[PDB]
Amino acid sequence: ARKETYSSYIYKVLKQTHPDTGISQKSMSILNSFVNDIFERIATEASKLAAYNKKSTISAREIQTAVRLILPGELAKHAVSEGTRAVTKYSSST
DNA sequence: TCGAGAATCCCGGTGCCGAGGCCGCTCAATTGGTCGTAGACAGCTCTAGCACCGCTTAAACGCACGTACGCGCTGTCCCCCGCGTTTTAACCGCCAAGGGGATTACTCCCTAGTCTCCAGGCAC
Repeated sequence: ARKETYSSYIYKVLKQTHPDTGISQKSMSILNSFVNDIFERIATEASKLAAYNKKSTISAREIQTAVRLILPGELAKHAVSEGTRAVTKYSSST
């Protein structure tokens, strides 16, 4: 039995950015609630936008428009930068 | 003063464009035998709240200086406001080009299902 969390990945990216910093468990649960909340926000907005575009699939175009909707524009263009980086580094399926 | 004739108040007739009804219809609503799958109950434990109080213990209740300022009055002072006047572009009608919205669908391409092998992940 387990509960799905992202404390290991948060600690990994935090030590990757700055290894000389720590984080307690209460703030870890707060950030886990935060990432589940924004995942719920983006997923429901993408489902709304897919149902509005007469298309019952989820591509990356709806996610791009959804992160252009709810995120601010500097974070929106940084998010499309990170997303294009993720697709271009994932497409090399060798 | 009578009477005929013109003006007006009130009653009756008529456009008129939006609400209401209708024929044709055509891709969905109904029912169905089946079929993998949610799910409701139950032993059984285990685990989190509740009460009593052992033992302390800061903190609220409430009353007393005192002065800062909320409410009201008085004077100030000026800035939108009613109004007049001049300007001006909005609305409407109309002429005109054309450009994306809508609808059809096919190969292709990406996914549901399938089994198979392996590396993540909170617990010891």
